[PDB]
Amino acid sequence: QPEPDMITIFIGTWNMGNAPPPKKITSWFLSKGQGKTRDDSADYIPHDIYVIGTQEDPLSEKEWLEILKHSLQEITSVTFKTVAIHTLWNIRIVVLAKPEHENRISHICTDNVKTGIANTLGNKGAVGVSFMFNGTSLGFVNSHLTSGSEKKLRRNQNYMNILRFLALGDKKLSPFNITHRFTHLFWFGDLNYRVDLPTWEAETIIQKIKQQQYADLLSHDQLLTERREQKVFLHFEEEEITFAPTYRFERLTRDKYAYTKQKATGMKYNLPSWCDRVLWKSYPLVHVVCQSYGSTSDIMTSDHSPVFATFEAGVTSQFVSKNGPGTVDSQGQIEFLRCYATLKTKSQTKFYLEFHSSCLESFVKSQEGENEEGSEGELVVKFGETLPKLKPIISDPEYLLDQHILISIKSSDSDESYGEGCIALRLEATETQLPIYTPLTHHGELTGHFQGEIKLQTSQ
Ligand SMILES: [Mg+2]
Repeated sequence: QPEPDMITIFIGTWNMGNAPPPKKITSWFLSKGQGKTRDDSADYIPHDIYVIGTQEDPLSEKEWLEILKHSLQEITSVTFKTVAIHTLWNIRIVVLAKPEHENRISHICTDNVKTGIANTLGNKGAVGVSFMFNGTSLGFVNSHLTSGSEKKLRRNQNYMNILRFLALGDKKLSPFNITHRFTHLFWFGDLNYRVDLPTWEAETIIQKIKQQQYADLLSHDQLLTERREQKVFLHFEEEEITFAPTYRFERLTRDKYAYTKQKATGMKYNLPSWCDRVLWKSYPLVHVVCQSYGSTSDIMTSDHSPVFATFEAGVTSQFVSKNGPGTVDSQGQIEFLRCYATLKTKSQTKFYLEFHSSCLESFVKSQEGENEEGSEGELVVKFGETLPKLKPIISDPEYLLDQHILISIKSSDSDESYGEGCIALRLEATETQLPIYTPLTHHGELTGHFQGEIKLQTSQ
């Protein structure tokens, strides 16, 4: 039975509002409701992997696993296997997979980050899971960020703490945070970004929602505007939103938004908002297509509606050659020409590079670059033709063209990374000098760029 080249992944996020779910939640897993919904002809086709994030979840892990497995069994007639479950306070992530995938999944990791300081520490944060699926690394983050329309900067700070401190994926990738450790990273949750309009426009906003006219609301969505200004979620994607705001509803109906300030809200308004989101980041030139992104209409126990998203995601095999793993393949090489890093740092130390990739036996350190000043004040670190020739473990182009090289630029003085990026080996040609480029980030913020040329030799 052949190994898959693509799988489908279900992501769900639901703030349950500390209430038990209703008896039937299958519309969630079927991507039915509002927005970009799944075709009815697919209803009996199971996704390969289901990743379920909850916030304000009142259930035990056992209780929620019961409900999830029974719901998927009812839909698909398949008994899913539990890959992982992890809970921080009332924030939870469950990963379920088809039983045929049990021996394709390995290296399962879980972690959590608590976001608060002093008073703020004690209910917000994130949980995550990572694993390998054959040759492909997958990461998943469910976060419950700070509440309140006035707190978008605190949400952005929560995001950066989660990014920095969530310990998932391959610990040998020591310069890299979760935003570079995975072929595909999915980050979802009750992110709590709000529609930033005046509170006296509440009834106008509800009218727009009833007309399914979201454009003038989305133009004020804090997550879209902060992402456009590069304040958060740099280099992530989100599908277009075509479903009504998922917060804040009166419970047991979806006919009414409960926006008014009350003692229970700390005298805050909750104007209708897209609190509940799914974003992703995949390595360059890997197949990833969003197939659905929407909200259910028939699950009403919470003041939030569940959100679903589904993806078709490219995956690769666990390649074995006569040579690697366990040795290099002399017929393969990776070479770099006319390369240089442009850094935003105001510092003047020497820099070197590290190249990290699963196609190498271990990471490779370059010689120091030569610092120059750019025309507009920048630090330019020139490597020219000085970068090492990388020796992949497998030369077969059906393996090597699917790989990626992670790059860190490190201070010689401190051995700290000043920037991380990723180069695809999915080239237009082999044995040909071709341009390469990545932005460089550190703690998820832009710190520079790396560009130059690559020349890849494969056994063809
Ligand atoms: Mg709540």
